[PDB]
Amino acid sequence: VEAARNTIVNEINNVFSRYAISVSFRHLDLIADMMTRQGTYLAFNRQGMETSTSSFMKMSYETTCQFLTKAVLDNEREQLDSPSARIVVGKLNNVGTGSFDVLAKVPNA
Amino acid sequence: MYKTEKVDLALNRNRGDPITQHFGFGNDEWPKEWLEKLDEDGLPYIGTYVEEGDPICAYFDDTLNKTKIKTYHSSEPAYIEEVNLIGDESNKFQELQTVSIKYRIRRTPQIGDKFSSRHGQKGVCSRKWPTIDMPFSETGIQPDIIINPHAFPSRMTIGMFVESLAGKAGAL
Amino acid sequence: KMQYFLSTGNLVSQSGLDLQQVSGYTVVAEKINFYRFISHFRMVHRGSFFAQLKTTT
Amino acid sequence: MDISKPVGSEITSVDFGILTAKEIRNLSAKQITNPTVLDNLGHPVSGGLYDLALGAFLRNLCSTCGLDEKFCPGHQGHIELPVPCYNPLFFNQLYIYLRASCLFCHHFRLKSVEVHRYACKLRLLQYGLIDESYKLDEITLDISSTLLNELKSKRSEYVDMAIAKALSDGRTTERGSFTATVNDERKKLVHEFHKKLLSRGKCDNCGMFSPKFRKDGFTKIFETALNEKQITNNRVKGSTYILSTEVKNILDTVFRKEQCVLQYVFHSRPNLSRKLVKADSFFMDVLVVPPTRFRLPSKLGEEVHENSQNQLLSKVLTTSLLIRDLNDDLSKLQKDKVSLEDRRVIFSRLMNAFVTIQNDVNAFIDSTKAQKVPIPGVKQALEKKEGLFRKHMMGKRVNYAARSVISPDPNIETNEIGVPPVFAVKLTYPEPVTAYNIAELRQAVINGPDKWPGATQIQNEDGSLVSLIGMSVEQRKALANQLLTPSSNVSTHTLNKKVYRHIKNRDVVLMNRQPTLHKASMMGHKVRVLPNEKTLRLHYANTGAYNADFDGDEMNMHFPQNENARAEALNLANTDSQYLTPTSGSPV
Amino acid sequence: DRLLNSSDYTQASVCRECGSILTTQQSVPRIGSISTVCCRRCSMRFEDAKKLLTEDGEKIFIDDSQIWEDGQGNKFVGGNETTTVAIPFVLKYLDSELSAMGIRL
Amino acid sequence: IDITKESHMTQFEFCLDNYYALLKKYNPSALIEHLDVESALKYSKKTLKYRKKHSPHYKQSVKYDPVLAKYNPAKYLGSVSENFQDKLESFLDKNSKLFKSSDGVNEKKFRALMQLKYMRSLINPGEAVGIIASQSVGEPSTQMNVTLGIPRLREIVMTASAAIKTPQMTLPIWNDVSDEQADTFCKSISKVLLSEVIDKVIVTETT
Amino acid sequence: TATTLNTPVVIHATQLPQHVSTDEVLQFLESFIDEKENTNLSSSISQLKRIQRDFKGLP
Amino acid sequence: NENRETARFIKKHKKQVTNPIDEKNGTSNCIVRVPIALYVSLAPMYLENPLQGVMKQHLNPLVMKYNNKVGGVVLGYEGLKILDADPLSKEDTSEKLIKITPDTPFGFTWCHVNLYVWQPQVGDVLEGYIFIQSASHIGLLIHDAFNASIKKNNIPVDWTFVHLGHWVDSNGEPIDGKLRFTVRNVHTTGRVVSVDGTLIS
Amino acid sequence: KAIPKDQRATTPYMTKYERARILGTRALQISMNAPVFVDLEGETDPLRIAMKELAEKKIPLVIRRYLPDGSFEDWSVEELIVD
RNA sequence: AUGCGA
Ligand SMILES: [Zn+2]
Ligand SMILES: [Zn+2]
Ligand SMILES: [Zn+2]
Repeated sequence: VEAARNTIVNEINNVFSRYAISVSFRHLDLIADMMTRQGTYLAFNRQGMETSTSSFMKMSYETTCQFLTKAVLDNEREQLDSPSARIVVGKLNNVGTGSFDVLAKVPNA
Repeated sequence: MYKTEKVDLALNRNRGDPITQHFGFGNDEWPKEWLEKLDEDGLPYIGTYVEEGDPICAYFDDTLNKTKIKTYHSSEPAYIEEVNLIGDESNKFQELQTVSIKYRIRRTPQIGDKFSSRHGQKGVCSRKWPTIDMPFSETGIQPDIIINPHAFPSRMTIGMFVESLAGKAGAL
Repeated sequence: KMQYFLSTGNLVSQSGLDLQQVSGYTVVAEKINFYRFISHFRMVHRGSFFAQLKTTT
Repeated sequence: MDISKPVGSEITSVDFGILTAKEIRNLSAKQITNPTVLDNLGHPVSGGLYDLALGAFLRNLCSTCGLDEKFCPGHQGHIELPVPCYNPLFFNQLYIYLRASCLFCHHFRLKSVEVHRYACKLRLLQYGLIDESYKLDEITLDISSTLLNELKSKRSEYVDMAIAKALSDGRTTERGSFTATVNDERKKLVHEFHKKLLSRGKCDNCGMFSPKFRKDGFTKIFETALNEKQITNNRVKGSTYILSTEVKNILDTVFRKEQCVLQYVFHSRPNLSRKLVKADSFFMDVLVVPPTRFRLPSKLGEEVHENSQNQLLSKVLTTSLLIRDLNDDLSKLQKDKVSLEDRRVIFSRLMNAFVTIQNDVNAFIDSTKAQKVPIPGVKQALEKKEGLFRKHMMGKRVNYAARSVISPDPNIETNEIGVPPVFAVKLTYPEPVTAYNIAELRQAVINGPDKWPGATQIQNEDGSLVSLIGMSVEQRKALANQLLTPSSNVSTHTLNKKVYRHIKNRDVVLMNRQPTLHKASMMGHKVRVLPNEKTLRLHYANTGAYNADFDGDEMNMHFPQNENARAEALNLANTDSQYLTPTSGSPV
Repeated sequence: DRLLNSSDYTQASVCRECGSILTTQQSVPRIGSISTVCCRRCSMRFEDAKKLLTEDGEKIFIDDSQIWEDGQGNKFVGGNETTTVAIPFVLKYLDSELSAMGIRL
Repeated sequence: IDITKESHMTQFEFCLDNYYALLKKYNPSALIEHLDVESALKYSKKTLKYRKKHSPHYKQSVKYDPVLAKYNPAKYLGSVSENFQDKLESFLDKNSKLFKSSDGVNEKKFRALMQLKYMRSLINPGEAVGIIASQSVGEPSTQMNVTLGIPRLREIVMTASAAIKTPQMTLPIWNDVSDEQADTFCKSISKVLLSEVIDKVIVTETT
Repeated sequence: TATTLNTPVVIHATQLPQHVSTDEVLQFLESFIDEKENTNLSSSISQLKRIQRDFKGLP
Repeated sequence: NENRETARFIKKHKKQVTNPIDEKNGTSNCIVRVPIALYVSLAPMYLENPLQGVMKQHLNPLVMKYNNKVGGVVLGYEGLKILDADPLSKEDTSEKLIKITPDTPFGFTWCHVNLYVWQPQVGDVLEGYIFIQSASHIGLLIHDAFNASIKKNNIPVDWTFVHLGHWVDSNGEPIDGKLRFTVRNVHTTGRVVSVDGTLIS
Repeated sequence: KAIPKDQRATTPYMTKYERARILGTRALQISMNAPVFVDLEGETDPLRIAMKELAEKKIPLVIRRYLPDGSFEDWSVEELIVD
C-alpha cells in the first residue's frame, strides 16, 4: 500500500511537472492518502463512493436511486456529517466557521 | 432597436361565442388618464412615450363588464412606431381582435456596450471620456476611440495597424 | 404538414430520407444584420450527428 | 430568514425506512378513488385527485385544514391499490429472496446452522467488532441436533462474550458502531452471503427441489418446471406464471420463519425498535397521494397542461377500477356458474389487467420500466443532470443577487466593487434599529426607496411589513419619527424594528465569476456605489484571479443578508485573504 | 446564508414523536378554540381510541372534515429548506421515509 | 504548514535582511507566556543527536519519532519538520560569516524567530483542505510514450484503473552494468513473436 | 406569546407533584406577589391577591 | 403482540394525581407544586439579567394561565435555575454559559423550576361565591379567581326558582353566597378556563 | 464530553475562522441590543463595534472547540491569543 | 430543447 501511495504521488507529480506546473505536494499527498484510506486503490468514482458512510453524499452524486435503495434496504441512519448531506437538511456546514460552537458567559448577579 | 408585439384576443378564443372583447371602454369608471396613452379607439397614439406600466391597449369584455388593458412590461421605455390592425385571413372577424404594435427602444452607446473592429478585437466601452480629457493631436482633434496597445501583441492583429494607416492616408 | 415540418424542422417519414437526424434541418434567417442574412445561405452543416461525436477528426 | 424568529429544535439526523399501509391509512388525509380530476367542467372532483382534502385550491380552502392556497401546507392522500404488486425499487431485492427460498419447507436452502453463523457475523458487524467477526469462523468441532445446537450455543456465547467485552470496554455502544471500514466489511459479507444464498440449487434444510424462477423484467415472475428425476427425488424425499399476491403470501411466511437472521440482515445497525421484518415492504398494497401543492398544472406563459403525475396516477386509478370491475365480475360470476368458461376472457382480463396495472405503477415510478416521450415519473424527476438534488438542492437560485457585465476602473480600491446606482437602490440589508443607528436609518427612510442610502421597507417587530415603494416624503417622514417606538406587546418587547436599507459604502458583497474553478474566483469586495454607472466595476488587480476580461465577461454579485455572512465576507473570503493561491502560493 | 437563508428557508412543522415533517397540519379551530398544531400520525381516531376499554381534556382536535382526533399535539417547527418538504413528496411515494430527529423527546 | 504561509518560511536570508521588521510583527514577549519554549527544543536536541547518529534507510536506528509526532507543533515552539529544522541549522552554519557581519543578531534569537514564524505559519484548525486540494488539482488541469494530461489524470484519480493504457516499469541498472550489457539485456527481455521472424509463407493447397 | 422568543420549546416535570399545604401555598403567594410588586401580568397578580384574600378568609 | 400498544395508551395517558378534599371538608388540593424542566429562549437584550430575562420572557406570561402539560393554571414559580452548559464549574459560579444558535444572536437554555399549578379533577367538591343566577346556570367564583358555572341541567330539578329572578334551594330557602359542588368538567379550550360544576353528585 | 480546563490541549491561538465567527455573532448581538461594554466612540457599524470589543477583549463569548470524538474545550476570548 | 455570449 505504501508503494502504491508513493507511486500515485510520483505519477501525478510527473503529470503536472510535464506542464511545468507547480503544485504543492501537500495536495497530491492528501489525495493519495484518501485513495488508499482502505488499504487499496480506491478510485473516486461511484464505486469507491459506495463505501463512504454518508448516504446523502452517495445520493447526491450519481445513481441516486441505487444509493437510495441500498440505504433504505439497510434501514440506514444518516448521521448528517457530509457537507452535501448537511446542506440537504439546511444545517450549518461543519467545515470552517461551523467546525465549532460559540457560547456566552453571562453574569449571574 | 425595434421590438414587435402581437396583441391577439383569440390567440386561444373559441369562435363566435367567445368573441366579446373590443378595444375601447364601456364602464366610464376606468381612469381617464389612460387617454394620456390610448386613443378613444383603444389603441395607443403612434409616437407615444411608454414606460413599463403604461397601457398598451384597452378593450372590453361583456362577461366581465370591465375596461381591461394589456400592460407594457419592460425594463426600459419605448415609443410606438406602428400599430397595424389585422382582420386578415379572417372569414369576418370584424371586431378587430388582432393588433400588431411595434415598440421603438433607443439604444445610446453606453459603458459596457460591445464594440469591435473588422479584426475580431472586441471590447466593451469602459467609460465615456470627456472630450476635454481626451488627448488632442497637434492637428487639433481628439480621437473617437482609444484602444490599448497591449491588446495587439497577443492577437497579432496587425491588419488593424495597416487599416489605421490606410484609412488615415485615404481620408487625407 | 410542410408548414409544421418547415416550422420545427423535425422531418420524419417512413424511410427517414436516409438522413442521420430528424431535427435541425431548418434555421431562422435572423435578419439582424445583412451580413447574417447573406451568410445563412452560404452556410453548410456537416450535420448534428457529427456534432454529437466526441472526436475532432 | 429573520434573526427575529429563532428556532431551537434542529434536526440532528435522518432515519430512512419503509412506510406501511396501516401507517399510510392512518396518516392519510383521504382515500382517492375517483379517476376523475375536474368536475362541472371547472370544479375539483369529489374524492378525486383534486379533492380539497389534499390542500387548498381555486380559493377553495384545503378541506383538511381550511387553509388558503397561500397558507395550507397541504396533506397527503392515499390509494388502496386493488392488488399488492411489487415495489420496483426493491424488485431486484425481492426477486433475489424469491430465488433464495425453499418452496416445500419455506426455509433458506442454505444450512440452518450456516445461516445462524451468518447472523452471528452480521451481529458482530452491527457493533463493528471485525476482529471478533473473523475470529468467529474458528469455532469448530451427519451432524447431531445436539451438535448443531451446540454450534448455535457456542456462537451465541461468542456473540454474548464479544458484546459484553466491547460494551464493557466502550469499544462500541448500544447505538452500534459505524465507520467506512465497517460499512465495507458489511457489504462484502452481505455479498458473499447472497452468493451462498443463491448457490444452493436445491434446498438443504428440507432437501426439496425448488423450481427455477424466471422473470419478465419488471412485472412478472414465472416458476419453472422440474425434472422427473428431481420430482421423483422429491417424492423419495417425500413457464408457470405467478401473481404478485402469491409471492406476497409466500414471502410473508418465509420472511417470518427467517426473521432471526434477517433482523441483522436488514439492519446495518442494531434495530432498537424491535421492528419485525415484513415481506409487505417490497410490495405496494396501497399507493399514497402527494400534496396538491406539488401537483399544480404546468402553465407555460398561457398554456395550461395537466400534470403528468395526474396522468399516470389517473391511469393507475382507471386500471384499478377496471380490475375492480373484474371483481364486479366475481360478484357477478362465482355464485357457481359451473361450466361458464365465459370467464376465460375475464381471465385474460385478470392476466392482462394485472400485468397492466403493475406496469403502470412501474411507469409512474420509472418511465424506463413501462411499455414516445412518456411523461417522467419520480425516478426521472429525481435523477440525471437535474436530480432534483443537483438542480435545486446542491445548487439553487438565490435572492439579493445581481448579474452584470464588468467594467474596469483603476480609481477604486483593489478590494472594492463599483456598484451601479440601480443596484445601490435595489439591494437592501435588514438593519435592526438601535440607539446608535437611529439617525442613519431615520435619514435613509426619509430618503425613501427612490434615493441613495434611504431604505425600501420597514419590518415591524410585530412581524408585519410596511413597503415604502409608494409612500410620500410626508408618510416616510412620519415613519422616521416612529422607528424608535416603545414596546407594545410582551410578545414583541425583546425585538426592535427593522429597516431594509439600500446597499451602501459600508457593506461587503460576495463577487463570483462563473469559472468558480477555484475558491479564489469568488471573493468578498467592499461595495463602492459609483454614480452614473450601469456595469459592475472591478479593479484590474483581481482579473487574474477570476480569469476575467472586459471583452464581455459577466459577473454575479451576491449580497449577504447576515452579520455572520458579512463578518465572513470581510474576514475570511475577502480579496486580501486571497493574495496567494493554495495551489502553489504564488501571488495571483 | 446563500444556499438557504436567501433562497427557500422555511420554518416547517415536524412531529417530535414520529420524526416526519409532512404529517403535520393545523388543527381546526372553534368559536372557543384557537388553531393548534397537530401531527396526523400521532393521533387516534375518535371512533376507536380504545373507546371499548376507555380523556385528558385537551387531546381532541378536529379536521376540516369534522373528524375528531386524540393526541397529535406534540409537533414543533424547525428551520429547513422547502425542497426538503419536496422530498417527502417523491420519497414518501417511494415507500420510504425521513425520520427527522431533533431535541430529545 | 499552510501553503499560503510557506513561501518565505524557507527564505532565511530575506528574513534576516528584514529581521527587525519580523521581530516587530511576531514579537514573542506577548506570547512566551502562553506556551512552552523548551520541551520541543529539548526533544529537538536529543533527536538531533540521534539523527546525526543515523544521518541505510531500512536499517537505521528507529526509536525516535519526529518532533511533530510527539508535541503539538502549535504549542511547543520548536516542533518542526526535520527537513525544515535541518535546512535552518544548515543555513545558520553556512552563514556564520554573515553572522560575523550583522549588527548583532544571533542564531539563537534568529533561530527563535524562525521557529516562531513556523508556529505562526501553521494551518488553522478547521481548514477546508479537502476542497482546497480538489481545486488545486482541478483548476490548473484546465491549462492542459505514456499517457499525459487530462486522460492520465483521469486514468489515476477518476477510475483508479487496474489496466493502465501504457503500463511501464522502470529498471535501474547497476553502476557496474555496461551500456553494451544493457543493450544485450534490452534484447534479452523483449518479447519476440514468431511472426516477427517470418519472411515469406507459401501455401500450396493441392486437392 | 406564540413563538420561541416568547414560549418555551419544551417543558417537562422531574418529579410527581407535591401537595403544598395551605400554609405553604400562602407563604409562596405572599413571597411571589410581594417580590413581584416591588405589564399586564400585574392584573393577574391582582387576581393572585384575590386568591391570597380568599386563602386569607374574606373577599 | 397486541398489548404493547394498550400499554402505550394506558401508560401514556395515565394521570399523575387525584387531589383530595382537604380534611375531607374543604376543597381538593388541586393546587400542587411540581418541579419541571423547561427549554426557553434568551434574547440578547437580557444578557445582563438572564434569570430575569427568562422570567420576563416566558415565566411571567405563564402565571394565571392554563398549561396543558402541567394540567392547570400556573399559580406561580419557585426556584429558577439555569442549567450550565459547562461542567467543571461546581454549581455556584459568578457567570453561567449557554449555547448560542449557529444562525442568530439568540440563546437557548435549559431551566429547572418548581411550578405552583391549580390542577382540578372531576369529582372534586368545591365551594364558590355565587356570581350570577340565570335560569340555566349559577355563576360562582372559586377563591376569587376561577370562574365556575353550574347549568340548570346539571342542577337537581328539586331546586326552586324565585323570579334573572333567583333560585331557591331544595330545602325551601333561596340560595345565597357559597355553593358546594362536584367537578364534572373543566373547559380550557376557550380564551380562559371554565370549570364545569355539578349539584347532582 | 467535558474536557477539563487543566487538560485543554488545543492551539493557544484564535484561528481566523474562530475570530470570524466571534466577530460576526457578537456584532449581531450588539445590533440586536446586546449591552455594549465599550465606548461606542461614534461608530454606527455593529461589526466595527464588535471589532473594538475584540480589541479590548471585553467580548463575553466562549469558543467551544469540538474534537471529532465529541469532546470539546471551552476557551474564553480573554485567553485565546487573538492574533 | 436550438442557437448563441463569456
Ligand atoms: Zn390543508
Ligand atoms: Zn427448504
Ligand atoms: Zn407524528
